[PDB]
Amino acid sequence: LLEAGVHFGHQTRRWNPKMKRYIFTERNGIYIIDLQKTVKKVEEAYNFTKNLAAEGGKILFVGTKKQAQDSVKEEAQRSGMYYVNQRWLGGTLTNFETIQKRIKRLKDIEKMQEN
RNA sequence: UGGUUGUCGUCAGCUCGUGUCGUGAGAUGUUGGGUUAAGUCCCGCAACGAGCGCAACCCUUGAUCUUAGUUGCCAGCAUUCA
Repeated sequence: LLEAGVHFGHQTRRWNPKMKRYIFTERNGIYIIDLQKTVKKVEEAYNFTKNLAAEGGKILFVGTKKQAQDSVKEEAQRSGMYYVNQRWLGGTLTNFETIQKRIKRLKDIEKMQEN
């Protein structure tokens, strides 16, 4: 079922054998995904992500491509969660506390320029 | 041995935290592009920072404003060997 989408999906010769369970093959040389194996997977993603945003860890939305910038930004500012619109800084999660320091610095200085 | 100095060298380096990579020694930052007197600064980056250095503040000289005119100065006021 094509619900709304446009994705046949991507790549030429550089492709991964671990997606043999998901794709088809066009005579173009660019691969077309079996969308019947797409609708059910986004359905389970939909359900489990409803459960996760029902429990209360917020959600990270991270997109670090020129296509991904305005999309992930506007979508997370629509949903209220935590986005990445530019580079993904090395160690936001495993190095979490020194990023909390630098974001508190940003909070101090953006309060400082008006208060 | 303390303390105090030379020298590399006023060279621009030397490190650390947390993270990640590596079996480990180590790596990373600190590399790359431009830039600088400068690891100076920017941009990209598995890194984000920080410290000692670099620079700046400090002293002098270069100029002008205010205060302050004696022992310093003599512009217009006359006398003076001055």
